[PDB]
Amino acid sequence: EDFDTRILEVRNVFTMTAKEGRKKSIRVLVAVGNGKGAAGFSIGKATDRMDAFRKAKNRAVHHLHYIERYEDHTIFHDISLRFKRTHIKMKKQPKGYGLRCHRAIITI
Amino acid sequence: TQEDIDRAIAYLFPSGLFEKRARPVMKHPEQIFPRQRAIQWGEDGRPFHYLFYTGKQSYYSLMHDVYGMLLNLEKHQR
Amino acid sequence: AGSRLETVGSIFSRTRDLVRAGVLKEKPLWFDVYDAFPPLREPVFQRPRVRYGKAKAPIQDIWYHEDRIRAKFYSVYGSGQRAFDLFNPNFKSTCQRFVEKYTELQKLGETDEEKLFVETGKALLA
Amino acid sequence: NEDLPISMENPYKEPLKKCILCGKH
Amino acid sequence: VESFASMLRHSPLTQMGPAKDKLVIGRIFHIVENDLYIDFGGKFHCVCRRPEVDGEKYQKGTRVRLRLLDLELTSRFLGATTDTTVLEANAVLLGIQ
Amino acid sequence: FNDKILNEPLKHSDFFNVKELFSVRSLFDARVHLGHKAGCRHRFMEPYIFGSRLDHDIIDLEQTATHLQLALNFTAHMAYRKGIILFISRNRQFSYLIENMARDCGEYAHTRYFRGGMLTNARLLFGPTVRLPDLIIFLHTLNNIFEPHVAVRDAAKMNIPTVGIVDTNCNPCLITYPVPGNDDSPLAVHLYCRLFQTAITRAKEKRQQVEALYRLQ
Ligand SMILES: [Zn+2]
Ligand SMILES: [Zn+2]
Repeated sequence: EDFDTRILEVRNVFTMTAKEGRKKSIRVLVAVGNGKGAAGFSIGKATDRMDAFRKAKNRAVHHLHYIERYEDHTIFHDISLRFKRTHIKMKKQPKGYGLRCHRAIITI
Repeated sequence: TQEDIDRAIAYLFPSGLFEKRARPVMKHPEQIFPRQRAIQWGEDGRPFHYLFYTGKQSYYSLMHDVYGMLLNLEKHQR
Repeated sequence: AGSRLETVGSIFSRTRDLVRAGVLKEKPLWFDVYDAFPPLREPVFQRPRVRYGKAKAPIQDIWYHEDRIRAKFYSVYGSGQRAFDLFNPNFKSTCQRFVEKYTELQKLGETDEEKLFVETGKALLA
Repeated sequence: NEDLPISMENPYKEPLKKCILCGKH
Repeated sequence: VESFASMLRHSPLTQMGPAKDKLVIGRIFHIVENDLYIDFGGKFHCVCRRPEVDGEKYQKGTRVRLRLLDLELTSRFLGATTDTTVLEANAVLLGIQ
Repeated sequence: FNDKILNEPLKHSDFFNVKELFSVRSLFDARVHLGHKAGCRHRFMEPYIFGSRLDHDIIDLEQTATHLQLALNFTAHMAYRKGIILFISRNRQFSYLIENMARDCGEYAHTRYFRGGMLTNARLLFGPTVRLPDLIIFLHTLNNIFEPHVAVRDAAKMNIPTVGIVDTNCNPCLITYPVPGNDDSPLAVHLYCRLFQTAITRAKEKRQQVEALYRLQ
């Protein structure tokens, strides 16, 4: 219960069916964390809301990760990698700057 | 015995449903209610066999016993 | 029930940092057991790529000194006709005894080993 | 020293694997 | 813990060298349903059926001579970049004693 | 203070005389320093594979002996706390003997098919509160098909330090205690299983004795 779950992306993916055809589906992605260096993504999708939310919560609390953080302000150094297509360009700044980045990254 | 149940169904329980399952067949559920695997562990786990994680440990244990008897017989000689 | 994603490698550090966080309230039991006896090659999750180009694997081919002795014995005379057990360690028979005698007579020869080879062959055959 | 595996001159070498024209044109 | 060099040198599998036309004697490691997988050290065991000439003496702890032929049995087929092993040997049987 | 079980027996190496149960000679006499063909050799298996004898790999005896010592010590100290050890052997080469040894000891085996999650989804097919195995000793991780046992991924997905009698055809990628050795010879597996039986039996006996003596305090 100490973990604080938050909603991130919710796309209106139209999944096929049979008798009705294209039906609006949702792809849930919850981030399980609670400060101190804990964080964990999620996986799963469905057409409902609370069902997919709790499914993502379960799949996230199952596969968790405690990022070895430094102190309650910043990590250790700047990391730069290329995950397939994305580009990570993080910068380490001291107290007096603020979380200036994507709202999703801000929540993370 | 079944005489009382028959008399009851004949007098104070005549349903009339064509079916044979939904009819009044009140009986002691001590034998009707099926049973399932009771406890599968005790003091700090410890199942009832070494093939517990294989699913259906009873069947695999019986198969292993049959194989042991096969090897013993080999050593000896609907 | 703990961090299990095989992205890092070993689970010891994962469980340690998780317990340090606050999730795992009570430790299991294997903590001290792993702390007392660490492994040799840690299972660091490294990309198990396939050897493509020049990425060779310097694996030496084992070759003992008895190779030439056996080659000569099987070329001059017939092939291995003696019954070899090979179950118990360092078994002995007739061809194995001949190989052992040859190894005992090798080196310390210099002159010519074919002489001793033919001598032992004629002594074993006649 | 001698009881260790040391790559020798690779024995068990078959002569020239001649097909049919070993030496008759 | 004795000498590691001498132990690695003098060993049955290494003493027998490249198994090729070597009459090896051994026992059966496990009774087969209708075969005769006789063991004899080496890297693998031969595979065959019960012979017509005396096929009862073969017991778990007997001594019957073999021939040892091809202890590897492998061949790169079509696209399989690796090998296709069979865990057999296949050798011509001699007899008993 | 009855918590000495987590300090006293763990402050010494080979407390149960594990180094004496076997040795370099015991392995050389069982033909454990052998390996399959070098055709499908794994990348991470090259350091262990010392040399080869005409398409026949040979593993160094010292490395295998050290791996055996470490694995047996870990298994004994885990059984010292009822460490549920799990055996695996789908090759059918010695499933009978492995199961008999597991019966003689307090460990279990999974030498049968891996159905819908036996360790990752053990809450449906079994009870809800069931202590999962904290150690898996892969007796024969190579099944009949050209593919290692899938239980390694399930163990990695549940935080379980697994032991494995790896070989040339194996993939020691996530195994915490890889044990290189031969898997074709019968005497090798016989010695493996005998050592396992003796080690776990002595571990359980010492566990009972020392735990009783400590709780008596
Ligand atoms: Zn030609
Ligand atoms: Zn092998």
